[PDB]
Amino acid sequence: QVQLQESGPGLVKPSETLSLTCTVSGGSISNYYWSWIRQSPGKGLEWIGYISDSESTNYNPSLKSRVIISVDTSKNQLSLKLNSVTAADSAIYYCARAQQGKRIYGMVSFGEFFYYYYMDVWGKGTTVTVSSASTKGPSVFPLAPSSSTSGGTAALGCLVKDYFPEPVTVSWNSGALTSGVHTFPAVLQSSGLYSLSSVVTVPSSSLGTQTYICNVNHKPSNTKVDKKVEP
Amino acid sequence: SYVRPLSVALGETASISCGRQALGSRAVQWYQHRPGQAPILLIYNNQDRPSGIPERFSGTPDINFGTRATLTISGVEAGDEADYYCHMWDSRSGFSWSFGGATRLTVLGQPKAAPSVTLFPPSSEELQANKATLVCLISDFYPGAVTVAWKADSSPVKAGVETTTPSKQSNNKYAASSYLSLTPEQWKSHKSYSCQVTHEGSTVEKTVAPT
Amino acid sequence: ENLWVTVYYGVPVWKDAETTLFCASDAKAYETEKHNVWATHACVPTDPNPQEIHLENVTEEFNMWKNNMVEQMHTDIISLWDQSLKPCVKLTPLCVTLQCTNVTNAITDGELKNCSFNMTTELRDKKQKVYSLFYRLDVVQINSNKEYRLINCNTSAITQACPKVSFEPIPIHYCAPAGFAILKCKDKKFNGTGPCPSVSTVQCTHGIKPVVSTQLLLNGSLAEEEVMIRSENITNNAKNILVQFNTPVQINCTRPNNNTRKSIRIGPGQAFYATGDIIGDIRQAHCNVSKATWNETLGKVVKQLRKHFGNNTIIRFANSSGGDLEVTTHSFNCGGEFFYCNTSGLFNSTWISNSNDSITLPCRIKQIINMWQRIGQAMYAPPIQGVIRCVSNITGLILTRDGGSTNSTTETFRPGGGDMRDNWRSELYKYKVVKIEPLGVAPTRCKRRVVG
Ligand SMILES: *[C@@H]1O[C@H](CO)[C@@H](O[C@@H]2O[C@H](CO)[C@@H](O[C@@H]3O[C@H](CO[C@H]4O[C@H](CO[C@H]5O[C@H](CO)[C@@H](O)[C@H](O)[C@@H]5O[C@H]5O[C@H](CO)[C@@H](O)[C@H](O)[C@@H]5O)[C@@H](O)[C@H](O)[C@@H]4O)[C@@H](O)[C@H](O[C@H]4O[C@H](CO)[C@@H](O)[C@H](O)[C@@H]4O[C@H]4O[C@H](CO)[C@@H](O)[C@H](O)[C@@H]4O[C@H]4O[C@H](CO)[C@@H](O)[C@H](O)[C@@H]4O)[C@@H]3O)[C@H](O)[C@H]2NC(C)=O)[C@H](O)[C@H]1NC(C)=O
Ligand SMILES: *[C@@H]1O[C@H](CO)[C@@H](O[C@@H]2O[C@H](CO)[C@@H](O[C@@H]3O[C@H](CO[C@H]4O[C@H](CO)[C@@H](O)[C@H](O)[C@@H]4O)[C@@H](O)[C@H](O[C@H]4O[C@H](CO)[C@@H](O)[C@H](O)[C@@H]4O[C@H]4O[C@H](CO)[C@@H](O)[C@H](O)[C@@H]4O[C@H]4O[C@H](CO)[C@@H](O)[C@H](O)[C@@H]4O)[C@@H]3O)[C@H](O)[C@H]2NC(C)=O)[C@H](O)[C@H]1NC(C)=O
Ligand SMILES: *[C@@H]1O[C@H](CO)[C@@H](O[C@@H]2O[C@H](CO)[C@@H](O[C@@H]3O[C@H](CO[C@H]4O[C@H](CO)[C@@H](O)[C@H](O[C@H]5O[C@H](CO)[C@@H](O)[C@H](O)[C@@H]5O)[C@@H]4O)[C@@H](O)[C@H](O[C@H]4O[C@H](CO)[C@@H](O)[C@H](O)[C@@H]4O)[C@@H]3O)[C@H](O)[C@H]2NC(C)=O)[C@H](O)[C@H]1NC(C)=O
Ligand SMILES: *[C@@H]1O[C@H](CO)[C@@H](O[C@@H]2O[C@H](CO)[C@@H](O[C@@H]3O[C@H](CO[C@H]4O[C@H](CO)[C@@H](O)[C@H](O)[C@@H]4O)[C@@H](O)[C@H](O[C@H]4O[C@H](CO)[C@@H](O)[C@H](O)[C@@H]4O)[C@@H]3O)[C@H](O)[C@H]2NC(C)=O)[C@H](O)[C@H]1NC(C)=O
Ligand SMILES: *[C@@H]1O[C@H](CO)[C@@H](O[C@@H]2O[C@H](CO)[C@@H](O[C@@H]3O[C@H](CO)[C@@H](O)[C@H](O[C@H]4O[C@H](CO)[C@@H](O)[C@H](O)[C@@H]4O)[C@@H]3O)[C@H](O)[C@H]2NC(C)=O)[C@H](O)[C@H]1NC(C)=O
Ligand SMILES: *[C@@H]1O[C@H](CO)[C@@H](O[C@@H]2O[C@H](CO)[C@@H](O)[C@H](O)[C@H]2NC(C)=O)[C@H](O)[C@H]1NC(C)=O
Ligand SMILES: *[C@@H]1O[C@H](CO)[C@@H](O[C@@H]2O[C@H](CO)[C@@H](O)[C@H](O)[C@H]2NC(C)=O)[C@H](O)[C@H]1NC(C)=O
Ligand SMILES: *[C@@H]1O[C@H](CO)[C@@H](O[C@@H]2O[C@H](CO)[C@@H](O)[C@H](O)[C@H]2NC(C)=O)[C@H](O)[C@H]1NC(C)=O
Ligand SMILES: *[C@@H]1O[C@H](CO)[C@@H](O[C@@H]2O[C@H](CO)[C@@H](O)[C@H](O)[C@H]2NC(C)=O)[C@H](O)[C@H]1NC(C)=O
Ligand SMILES: *[C@@H]1O[C@H](CO)[C@@H](O[C@@H]2O[C@H](CO)[C@@H](O)[C@H](O)[C@H]2NC(C)=O)[C@H](O)[C@H]1NC(C)=O
Ligand SMILES: *[C@@H]1O[C@H](CO)[C@@H](O[C@@H]2O[C@H](CO)[C@@H](O)[C@H](O)[C@H]2NC(C)=O)[C@H](O)[C@H]1NC(C)=O
Ligand SMILES: *[C@@H]1O[C@H](CO)[C@@H](O)[C@H](O)[C@H]1NC(C)=O
Ligand SMILES: *[C@@H]1O[C@H](CO)[C@@H](O)[C@H](O)[C@H]1NC(C)=O
Ligand SMILES: *[C@@H]1O[C@H](CO)[C@@H](O)[C@H](O)[C@H]1NC(C)=O
Repeated sequence: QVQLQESGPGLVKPSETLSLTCTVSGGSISNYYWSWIRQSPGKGLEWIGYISDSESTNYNPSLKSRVIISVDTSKNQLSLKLNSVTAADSAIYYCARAQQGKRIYGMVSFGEFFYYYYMDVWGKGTTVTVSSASTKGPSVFPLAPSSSTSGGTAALGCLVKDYFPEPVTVSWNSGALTSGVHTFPAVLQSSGLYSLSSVVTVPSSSLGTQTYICNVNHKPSNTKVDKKVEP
Repeated sequence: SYVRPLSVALGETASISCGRQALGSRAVQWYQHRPGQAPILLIYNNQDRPSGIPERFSGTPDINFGTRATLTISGVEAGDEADYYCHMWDSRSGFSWSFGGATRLTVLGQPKAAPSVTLFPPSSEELQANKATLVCLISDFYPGAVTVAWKADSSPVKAGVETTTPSKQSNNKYAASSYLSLTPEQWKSHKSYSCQVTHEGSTVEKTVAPT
Repeated sequence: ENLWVTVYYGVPVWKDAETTLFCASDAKAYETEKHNVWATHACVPTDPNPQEIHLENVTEEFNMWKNNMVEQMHTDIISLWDQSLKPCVKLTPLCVTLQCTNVTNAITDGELKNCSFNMTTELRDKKQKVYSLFYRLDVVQINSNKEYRLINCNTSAITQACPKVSFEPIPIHYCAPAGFAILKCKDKKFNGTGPCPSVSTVQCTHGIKPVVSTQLLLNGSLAEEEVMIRSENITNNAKNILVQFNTPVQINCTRPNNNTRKSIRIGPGQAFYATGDIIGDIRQAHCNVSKATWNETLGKVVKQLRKHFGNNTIIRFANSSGGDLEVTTHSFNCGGEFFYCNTSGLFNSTWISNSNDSITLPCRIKQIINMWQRIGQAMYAPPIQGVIRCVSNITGLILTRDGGSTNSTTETFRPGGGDMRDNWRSELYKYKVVKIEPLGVAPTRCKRRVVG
């Protein structure tokens, strides 16, 4: 019944302050704890810090010097700020609701209890790249149907030429068509820009004309591009 | 540092040992993580599973010390394949910031699926832009290991070829794509272009030609 | 009308006498584990059935404070302790400088210390670096890593208690030789000293367990009817106060740490028993006492206390405030480990105008000990493997007044343990030693056959 939404730039210059925001819709921030976890390619996920309901921070010793966590009272959102970032700090960033547990192995008065934490609810996760390279808006070229298998069946698609950085979101007819869609992961060319493709499998009897349009959005480029596809 | 591998026959139960075993009484969390997706914790306290998790996953209570925290998965299937992390909290050690070393679970005996290849010629609008790209798309293939060789005519291209490493989709099959960058004049010169995809011992070839 | 003296041999006449008594205890083979110091290789077996002979009409004066059986028993325990320590391994080479770090924890709490040190091996030329676990009380620092030494090394030498011998107290019957006898007061309401109207005679006392204890008395015998308050002089603060319960309270003492014993060889034949690393959690030793029963028992104590301090007066209880650590805490032995307990929770009360909730007491542990105020040869108690838990009857108490104050305003009672003999007096209060004088001459109208 709790939803977490990560929003941020997705691209930050090296040696600059990275900011992120995690909006909660399910419940008040001041009842449960919150924590930030990042997942860099080729490495395991890393717990960087958490914030309590009473607004008390605690950070991982390895990154303790550079990380500041905050929570807003007016808005159910928690902010993450990282200073002096490098290419290693670029990763998928998750915010999660952490619940506190008390584990008792002896009698409480002398001590003999330790607190443990666990994050039951996660957000979808936002990606962040760190590079000096500039933003590059995508170029959209349609992929005409080959006219492919003895019918039903035929295939069309859309090509997203080289862009930067990840990710690119692709919908079809503003989300009206969901069947047969398959958006492949992008390729990092030697140019330094990603390139992806998105295909739809439809019956040749559907043609025509069913007026298939694909919609492409690149958040860093601030550009939304719609392209019509036809034989 | 890096991941430890585990292999299980399909439909047979499996136990996942936990590195850095505890010194005293412990509360362990078992997280299921898929690359690119949000981690899902299976067991927050060693017995205990959150709502929605199937009963097949289980962990060891430390009723009597000396027991080893393991993760048991019954009826192992494709969806179970993943990375599993063991978050350890014992009484002797201090605050445990890091999760365990990842454990890459692979399911053996999965039925192989032939790749579905679809080659797309460059768009006319791309040709007006003075660039050309042949796009070879490969979907629904297991095991996720393919090799892509481009041909013009007989000849292989060997230049301007960029291929993605296979990635798993929701179908639990892999998906890969290959891009051949060409100049529009080179696209018009040759009779046809061919994308050859080799999966296990089989090989599938698709051909496209200029209009 | 003519009276002549006549000799009678075997007349019931006795006089107060101090003689050398001897031990007696029932024989348990104990073929598996053996040689507790008190039973020794041998202590004379008890008679299958003891004879307690009631003495009608007999009224004899007792004095538990001028009793010599106490002093004899005291010297016997001391001498027995030395006789059991002589053959064991003396840890003269263990006074090497120790480099110690704390045992691992999150630092929310940690007395016990991980100590590494060099040690002579069996071959004289070779050396070994070993590590042992030492409680904080056993070691003191001098200067770096840090550097430590055992607390005893500047006062005295040290010897390690043999692992086989057991510190469990077993009942010991003190017996008088032929021609002597033991008189036993059977008065329930018997004051410490005075004439006892009901007296019986025995050849040997009851089974007395030599429980070494401080503050509260353990595993003793309980007075029938009312609880008994016994002093040498009540109005003198300097003289301690003996308290005997009619109802026993229960006290459970546990050391939860699951210790391990590491035998490291330090010479030909010699073997030091180091403390290996703890297995499991780090928990400190403790003792619970049911708050309800201890409140009832404390209530019955103050009822008998006011019989000597006025029907109404302020009677409060405070913690010990005198002496070193070994006299301030309820010291005792359980399973071979020596416990020292903060008793402030039991003696924090004030009495006026006439759930389970078990009280919990923190207890620290020492492995180097000098009992009975012994200066000189100290003893290292070898570590005990596994978790420790013993249940003990707490039968008595030892108290002390604060003394100088405005009289009869308020009275304050603090626990003390000035001497170890008071523990022996607590079970020897009823017995007394006398010698039989069987020669009586009396006049009758009887004459021997005339020589003429
Ligand atoms: C002298 O006198 C002193 C004073 O009395 C006395 O001190 C006692 O010593 C005891 C040991 O000697 C010591 O006992 C242990 O007690 C632990 C605490 O027990 C209480 O709390 C727990 C938990 O309560 C939580 O959580 C429950 C569970 O959901 C919930 O229902 C409650 O509402 C409560 O939640 C609320 O409070 C939380 C704070 O704790 C808070 O976080 C929440 O938000 C919420 O507000 C209860 O379960 C008990 O009923 C008690 O009320 C106890 O946890 C512990 O045993 C565990 O550990 C042992 C060894 O490490 C294991 O052997 C044992 O099996 C237990 O481990 C099981 O449970 C843990 C955690 O639950 C789990 O991690 C393990 O996997 C394992 O699970 C298995 O069993 C559980 C249930 O047993 C099953 O559910 C699972 O399916 C598995 O099968 C010990 O029991 C005691 O704390 C201490 N008391 C005090 C007050 O000092 C001393 O002992 C006396 N000694 C003498 C002289 O004799
Ligand atoms: C006031 O009175 C009360 C009541 O009397 C006292 O409470 C007493 O508390 C004692 C603890 O201080 C306790 O003594 C011990 O009890 C342990 C628990 O017993 C349990 O098992 C028995 C069955 O045997 C059950 O009936 C019982 O209910 C319990 O469940 C025992 O484990 C202890 O045994 C050991 O220690 C003593 C002295 O250290 C040895 O003489 C004895 O042989 C045991 O030692 C051997 O075994 C242990 C096992 O790990 C080894 O670690 C150790 O090295 C020994 O092994 C060597 O020697 C053997 C034999 O030669 C050999 O085979 C082996 O190979 C090794 O070489 C111990 O018995 C009393 O039981 C308890 N009283 C009662 C009635 O229960 C209280 O303390 C009193 N208060 C005061 C202040 O004194
Ligand atoms: C401890 O100290 C006490 C007190 O000093 C001693 O008690 C005294 O003992 C002596 C000797 O035994 C008693 O003297 C004798 O008393 C008897 C009793 O008189 C009879 O008549 C009573 C009246 O009818 C009757 O009630 C009595 O009932 C009692 O006694 C019988 C046993 O005989 C018993 O079964 C009953 O249940 C009653 O309890 C009793 O029948 C008296 O008969 C004696 O006279 C005879 O005996 C003497 C020799 O002693 C003889 O010379 C006479 O000619 C006659 O034949 C005698 O007077 C004395 O009464 C007791 N009480 C005192 C002194 O107060 C006790 O003995 C000491 N014991 C020990 C172990 O030291
Ligand atoms: C008091 O202080 C002493 C030090 O004097 C401590 O004793 C040391 O305890 C540590 C435990 O933290 C020991 O370190 C461990 O040594 C093991 C020995 O390795 C063996 O196995 C390898 C093959 O793998 C052989 O080649 C080798 O010859 C040995 O036979 C290691 O295996 C351990 O590694 C594990 O822990 C590390 C931790 O980072 C992990 O990364 C590893 O993956 C692995 O799981 C570990 O390194 C040390 O040896 C002890 N020294 C001595 C002299 O005893 C006491 O523990 C301490 N006690 C207290 C209460 O504080
Ligand atoms: C304190 O810690 C010590 C450890 O130093 C601990 O002693 C150990 O106890 C365990 C009991 O859990 C012992 O393990 C047993 O060893 C015997 C020897 O062969 C085995 O037969 C036993 O097997 C049974 O139990 C298994 C449990 O899974 C069953 O699967 C199996 O079918 C058998 O029924 C068992 O493995 C261990 O040997 C000792 N170790 C030492 C050095 O003594 C002690 O119990 C702890 N005490 C406390 C109070 O915590
Ligand atoms: C072992 O623990 C003790 C605490 O019991 C530490 O003693 C403290 O040392 C610091 C120095 O960093 C002092 O500032 C504190 O005042 C000390 N506390 C006490 C109570 O004395 C000791 O440093 C620890 N040693 C190791 C090696 O960890
Ligand atoms: C033996 O060493 C102990 C220290 O372990 C000394 O005890 C100290 O004595 C002085 C008196 O000069 C006191 O001020 C200290 O408080 C004592 N320290 C402790 C920890 O008790 C003892 O004096 C030494 N004895 C000899 C004869 O050298
Ligand atoms: C125990 O009770 C006896 C009574 O039989 C006390 O003895 C008397 O004590 C008072 C003073 O306390 C003296 O005036 C009497 O002369 C004593 N009588 C005899 C026969 O000696 C004895 O003092 C009590 N002991 C304690 C410690 O109170
Ligand atoms: C000390 O331990 C004994 C037993 O280990 C305790 O006696 C138990 O008391 C409970 C009530 O709380 C009963 O349910 C059990 O049946 C009793 N056990 C036995 C063997 O009789 C005793 O209460 C403990 N006392 C303290 C002060 O901790
Ligand atoms: C025994 O327990 C009492 C109370 O639990 C301890 O008294 C405390 O002393 C410290 C200073 O050492 C104070 O800071 C606390 O405020 C005291 N507690 C109370 C409740 O007043 C006493 O120190 C303990 N004994 C030992 C030897 O540690
Ligand atoms: C500890 O004290 C209890 C008293 O609560 C003792 O149990 C009694 O033992 C005597 C014999 O010595 C019996 O006459 C009683 O009937 C017992 N009490 C109950 C309630 O059954 C126990 O024996 C003592 N344990 C010792 C001295 O080791
Ligand atoms: C052990 O002995 C060596 C001498 O070879 C010494 O250098 C070292 O400091 C000693 N270690 C300790 C802990 O005393
Ligand atoms: C009894 O104790 C008081 C101390 O209050 C002392 O003055 C008196 O002399 C003592 N009496 C005897 C007989 O010892
Ligand atoms: C006695 O209690 C006082 C508190 O009134 C405390 O300061 C002192 O440390 C205690 N002493 C002992 C030996 O418990």
